[PDB]
Amino acid sequence: STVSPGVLAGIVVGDLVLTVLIALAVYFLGRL
Amino acid sequence: STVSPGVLAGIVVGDLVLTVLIALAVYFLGRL
Ligand SMILES: CCCCCCCC/C=C\CCCCCCCC(=O)OC[C@H](O)CO
Ligand SMILES: [Ca+2]
Repeated sequence: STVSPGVLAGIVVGDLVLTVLIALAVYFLGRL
Repeated sequence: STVSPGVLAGIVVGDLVLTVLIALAVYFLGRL
C-alpha cells in the first residue's frame, strides 16, 4: 503493498505545512 | 512495513478536516 508509514507521514505533513503557508500568504496578500 | 486501509482512511480524513478548518480560519480572520 500500500504505502509505507514514513512516505505517508511525509506526504501528509508536507501537505498540511503547504496548506498553512498558502493560507498565511492569502491572508497577508489580502492585507494589501 | 505498510499502512493498513483503516489508518490510511483515518489519516486522509484527518488531513481533509484540518485543511477545511485552516481554510475556515483564514476566511474568518480575513474578515476582521
Ligand atoms: C502514518 C501516520 C501519518 C500521520 C499524519 C497525521 C495527519 C492527521 C492529523 C490529525 C488528524 C486529527 C483529525 C481526527 C480525524 C480522525 C482521527 C484520525 O485521523 O485517525 C487516524 C488513525 O490512524 C485512525 O486509525
Ligand atoms: Ca491537501
